[PDB]
Amino acid sequence: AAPLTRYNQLLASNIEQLTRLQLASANAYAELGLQDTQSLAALGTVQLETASQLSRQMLDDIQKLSALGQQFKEELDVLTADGIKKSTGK
Amino acid sequence: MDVIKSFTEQMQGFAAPLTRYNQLLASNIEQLTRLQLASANAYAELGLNQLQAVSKVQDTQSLAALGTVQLETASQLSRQMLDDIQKLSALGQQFKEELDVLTADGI
Amino acid sequence: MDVIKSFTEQMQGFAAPLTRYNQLLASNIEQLTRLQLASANAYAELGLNQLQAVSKVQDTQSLAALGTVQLETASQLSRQMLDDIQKLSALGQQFKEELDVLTADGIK
Amino acid sequence: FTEQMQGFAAPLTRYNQLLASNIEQLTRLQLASANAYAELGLNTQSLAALGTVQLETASQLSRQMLDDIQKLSALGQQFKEELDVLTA
Repeated sequence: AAPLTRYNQLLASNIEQLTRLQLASANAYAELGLQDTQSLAALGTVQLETASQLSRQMLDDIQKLSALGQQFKEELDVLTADGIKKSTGK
Repeated sequence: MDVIKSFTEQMQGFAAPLTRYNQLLASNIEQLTRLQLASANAYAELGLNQLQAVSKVQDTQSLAALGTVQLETASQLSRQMLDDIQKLSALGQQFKEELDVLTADGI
Repeated sequence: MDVIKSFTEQMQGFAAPLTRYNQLLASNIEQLTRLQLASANAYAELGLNQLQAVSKVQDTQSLAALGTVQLETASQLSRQMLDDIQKLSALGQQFKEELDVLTADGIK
Repeated sequence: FTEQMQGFAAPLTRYNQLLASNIEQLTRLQLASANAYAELGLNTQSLAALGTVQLETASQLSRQMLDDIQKLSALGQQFKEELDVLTA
C-alpha cells in the first residue's frame, strides 16, 4: 500500500489524461479536416491552455505526493534501524 | 516533388506548431511509461532478491544475516521511492517548461 | 447549432470511422496502462509484505514465518505473473478483433 | 529451490517490457494519425487511403504484439511446469 501505490497511481493517472488529450486533439483535427483560420488559431490556443492546466494539476499532485512520501520514509527508517540492530546480533 | 511541397508547408508554418504540440504529448506519455516500467522492475527485483535472500537465511540460523537483508531491502526501498518521486517531478517541470515555450511562441 | 452539425456529420459518415480508430488506440493505451499499474502494485505489495514479515522476525524459532511467507510469496507470485500474461494476451486478442471489424467495415 | 527464482526474473521483466513496448508504439500510432489529419486540415480519396493505411499499420503492430505474447506465454508456461514439478 502506502505512497508506493500512491505514486504508481499518479503515474498511470497522468498517462491516461495525456492520452485523452491526444485523442481530443486528433478528433479536433479530423473535424475541420473534413472564417476558419480564426478557429485554427483558437484550437492551438485551447489545446495549449488545457495541457497547461493539466501540468498545473500534475505538479500539485507531485507536491502532495512528496508529503505522503515523507511520512512513509519516516516509517521505513525505523525498519532499517531494526535491521541494523539485528545485523549486529550474530 | 515530395520535397518541394514539404519545404513550402514547412515555410507556411501551419502544421509545424500543432505537430509540435502532439509531438510534445507523445513524448511525455513515453517518458511516463518508461518511469512506470523502471518502478515496476525495481519493486520486482526487491521482492525477488528478498525471496532468494530469506531462502539462503532459511538454510542457516544467523539472525544477523536476516537483519542485514532487512536493512538492505528497507534502505533500498526508501532510495528507489525518493528517486522515483524526483524523476517524476523533473518530468513535470520540463513539461511545464515546454508548454510555456509553445504558448509564448503561439502569441 | 452544435447538434444539427454533429447529426449531419454522423450521417455523412466521413469523420466517424477515423474517430473510431483514434478511439480504439486511445482505449488500448488506457488498458495497457492499467494492466501495468496493476502489475506494479502487485510486485510492490508482495515485496512490502515480505519486508514487514522479515521485520516481525527475531527469536530464531521464527523460521516458521520464514517458510510460510516465503512459500506463500513464491506461489502467489507465480499466479500473479501467469494471470498477468493471460490478461495481456486477452488484450492483444481483443485488439486484433476490433481492428478486424474496423477493416471489414472500412472495406464495405 | 531458490535457484528457480532466476526463472522469475526473465518473464517478469519480459512481461513488463512488453507492456511498455505496446504502449509506446500505440502512442506513436496515435501521434502519426494525429498529425496526418492535421496535414489534411491545412489542405477525398486521400481520406479513404489514409484510413486504410492506419488500419493496416495497427494490424501489423497487432500481429507482432500477439506473436511476442505467444513467446512470452510459452516462457511462463514452461516455467510453471517446472515450478509445479519442483513443489511436488
